[PDB]
Amino acid sequence: GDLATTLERIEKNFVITDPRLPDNPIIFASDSFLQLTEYSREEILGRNARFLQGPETDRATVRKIRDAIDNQTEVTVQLINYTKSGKKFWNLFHLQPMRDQKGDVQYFIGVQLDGTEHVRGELMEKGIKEIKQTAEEIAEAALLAALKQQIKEIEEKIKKAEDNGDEDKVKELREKLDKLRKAYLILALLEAAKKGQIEEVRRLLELGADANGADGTGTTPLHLAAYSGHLEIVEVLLKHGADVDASDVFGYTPLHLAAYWGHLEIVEVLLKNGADVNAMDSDGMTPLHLAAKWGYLEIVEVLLKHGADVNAQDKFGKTPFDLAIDNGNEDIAEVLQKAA
Repeated sequence: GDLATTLERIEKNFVITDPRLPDNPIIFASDSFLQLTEYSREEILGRNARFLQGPETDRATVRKIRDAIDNQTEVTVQLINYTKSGKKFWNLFHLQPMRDQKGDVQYFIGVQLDGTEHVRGELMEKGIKEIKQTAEEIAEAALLAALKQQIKEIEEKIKKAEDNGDEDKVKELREKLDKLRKAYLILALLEAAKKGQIEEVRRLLELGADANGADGTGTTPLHLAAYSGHLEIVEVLLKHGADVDASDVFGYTPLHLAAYWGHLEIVEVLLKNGADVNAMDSDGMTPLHLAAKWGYLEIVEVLLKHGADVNAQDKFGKTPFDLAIDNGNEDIAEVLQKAA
């Protein structure tokens, strides 16, 4: 529906199927896939994908696919597949279920790697990372389309109630909505921020998106923007009052991520907005430990302007000076002496 709209922004080879409809038919096919298979939406959608198979198609592999589908697990296979015309091609394809149908499996995602020639080794292991991560992407898009869909429906159930003059049921839904909708803007913001979409971050924050919405891992929009080196987004997120010292699972504040990845300008913004210069991660690494270990001298110099404790230790007793020495960053060690 609206599903079928953003899915076209994803210019990669894949399909989606619904295991809840019988014989698990294709509900979406990408332009890459339709071009490659010499088919059209009309002649494949609502159809089970075994039409790809032929005599040369490895029957054991088909059963590995069957089994993964029935058991709701992922699976990565390479095998021979057939165009409309009967042209054989190598399909290196990843299958993964889309979960959270109330914490469940509602869809299967099948990402094929662009290629008709049998791939091998680390050429192949890269392509597997690619189509694995292409599928992560689609799960994200598909979830949002679903939450968008529920909000449409609840808004219509309000109207129905509003006209029945059912004020007690109008407030019982308006409270479900607000929950579901906050939840949406949180996911839309994390992804807007990942992709550095500065206008969509802006647009969202102004619909009252929670700038402190974490993913599962305590990863906030600020962590993503810091990781990716998106300055204008880091700045706007601080303007809408996002916690500059959000930790994740791992102990990482955005200042840790900016340090690891050498985003100097973003290190500066964070500090100027009151970042805990001396925040430790779960391994007692401070941002100074990280800039020193990985040889980001300018980031070391900026950290020290704003109070970095040069005597701070990690769970191995090492100071930032001790790690510059261990990584042969002689220049950085010399600065951590001139401030020791």
